[PDB]
Amino acid sequence: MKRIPRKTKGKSPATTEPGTSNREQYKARPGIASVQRATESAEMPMKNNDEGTPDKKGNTKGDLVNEHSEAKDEADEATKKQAKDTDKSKAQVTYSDTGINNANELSRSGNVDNEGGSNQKPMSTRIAEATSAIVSKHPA
Amino acid sequence: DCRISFGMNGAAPMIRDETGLMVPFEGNWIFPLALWQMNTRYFNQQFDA
Amino acid sequence: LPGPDAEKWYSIMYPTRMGTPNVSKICNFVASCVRNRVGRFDRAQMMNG
Amino acid sequence: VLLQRISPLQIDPTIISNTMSTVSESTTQTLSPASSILGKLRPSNSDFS
Repeated sequence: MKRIPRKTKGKSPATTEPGTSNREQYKARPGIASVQRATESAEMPMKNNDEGTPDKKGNTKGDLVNEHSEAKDEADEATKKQAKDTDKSKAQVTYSDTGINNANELSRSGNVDNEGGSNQKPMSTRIAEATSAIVSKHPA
Repeated sequence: DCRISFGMNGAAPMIRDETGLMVPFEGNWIFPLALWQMNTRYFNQQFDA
Repeated sequence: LPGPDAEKWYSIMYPTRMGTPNVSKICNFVASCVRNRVGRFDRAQMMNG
Repeated sequence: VLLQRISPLQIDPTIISNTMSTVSESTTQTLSPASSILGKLRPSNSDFS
């Protein structure tokens, strides 16, 4: 048996039977190529929304944006993308500026840590400072 | 609470027991590890000899 | 605390966090204190994240 | 998009225009109800997302 390479980085007599010939001429409707292209887009797995989760050292990933303001920005990106797929300057289907009045909507960001505090200073930096004012030195 | 008091005029130094007594630097002692971690620099100077 | 040189504030905020190896006046005061009333002790978390 | 490519339905806006059968080129006013509804619908547009 041969090794299988990894995908991600890790820790380290006549023989011509009568009914064989091909003279059929059939063009399917709908066509195979058209359907195959469409179904590839549906196969695509959903995007990983890892913003707001901690990292290897414990700091929270993501940018420092307000919780509510983050939601509105993401909606505007969706509408811009929606126009691009439809090949139009303006999109009929919009995720922003609807008649609905979502103002309490929240979305994850890097502003808030797991304790409910602010991330103005990285969590690792906080630990280093707190343990620093404990140290002692050899006498002269 | 393990406060250490220096001795005067030849008197031996003493440390505070859990019951509140002062004992000299001898005998058999029982220490939680957290004590040495808190006073690593101070305890080394006083106890090593 | 936000700002520069926040290292110094940790000593002023929490007097009871200091170790007590000495029989100084300051160390005597810290020794006679309760050890559970420090830092945060209550919160109101309504939203996850 | 997947529903579009597998559905036997075709959207043909010219059915509306043929049914109305109103030309009235450069009508002296748009008060003719046939012209008004045709303007609102805009059958020329082909986006049905």
